[PDB]
Amino acid sequence: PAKKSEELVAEAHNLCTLLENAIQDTVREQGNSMMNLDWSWLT
Amino acid sequence: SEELVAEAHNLCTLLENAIQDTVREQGNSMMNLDWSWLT
Amino acid sequence: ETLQRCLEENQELRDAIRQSNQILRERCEELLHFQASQREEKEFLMCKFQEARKLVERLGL
Amino acid sequence: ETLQRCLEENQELRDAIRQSNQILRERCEELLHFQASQREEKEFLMCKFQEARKLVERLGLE
Repeated sequence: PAKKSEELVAEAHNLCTLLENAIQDTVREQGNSMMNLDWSWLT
Repeated sequence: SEELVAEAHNLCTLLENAIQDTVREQGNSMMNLDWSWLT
Repeated sequence: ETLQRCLEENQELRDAIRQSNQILRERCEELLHFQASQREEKEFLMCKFQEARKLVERLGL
Repeated sequence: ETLQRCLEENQELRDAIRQSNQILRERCEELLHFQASQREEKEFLMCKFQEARKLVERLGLE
């Protein structure tokens, strides 16, 4: 059954928010860098 | 509009490319290195 | 005629939206899986690099 | 009569596409930056694997 205009508009809003948050979390999580650990045991 | 419709297909193409190259470099995982000198 | 014109632009905007929605649902799913791989690689490397630290500590003695 | 419903829907649909376009723009910019961050840490950890392997090799000798 072909989706109504309303229904299409709402899925797109849903999928947009899901994409933003999926992207911002990806960007944020990796930004807890293993570069910030203590590496000084290495000398 | 259809400036809009053309702008969306292009936004989408960029998105698919960007994720493809984000999800690519992952393919060479340091899990595949020799860690046996630990053991 | 203003009706045929509108209906035709209604279908094209409805085709632009279904297609873009398909891509966003594929891209989000891909991105959710990458996030899980990233988290596992990191747990892996934090483990190795903690074992390496303890093996260094352990040798100095 | 259905022209009014058609013109209303066309408007709501164009606004849906406009908004997502905007979000797609901002989000790709972030991804491209991410790609650089991901390769900097890549090369930093590889460096540390190497140094770590060297050190361990040397202490083992003693």
